[PDB]
Amino acid sequence: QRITLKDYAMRFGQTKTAKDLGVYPSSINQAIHAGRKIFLTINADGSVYAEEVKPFPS
Amino acid sequence: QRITLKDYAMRFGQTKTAKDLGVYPSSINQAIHAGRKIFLTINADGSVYAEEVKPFPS
Repeated sequence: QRITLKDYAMRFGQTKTAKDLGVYPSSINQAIHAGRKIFLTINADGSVYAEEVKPFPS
Repeated sequence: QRITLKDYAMRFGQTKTAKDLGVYPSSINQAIHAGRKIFLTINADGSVYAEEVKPFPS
């Protein structure tokens, strides 16, 4: 099902995570450290859909 | 049995790996990137024994 950003990066590595999410490695690293609740869905076509769940208001 | 340095760091994290090996995180990171063949034995008392296998001469 959905995979946490942290678990994904551990499994697939920082480079692949960054490229799959369209961001720089620093963005991945910072979001993991921040403890943001980010969940990744691996799509059949190899694309990866990342979303964040956070309290409102920010 | 023995665990690779890379797998250990993935499992236990960079901080714990560094402190268990008595080095700075940068030393762990550099050795993983270098692809050095480093193997860790988890001892019963919680100490961790790391050794490197490398061609001779260096």
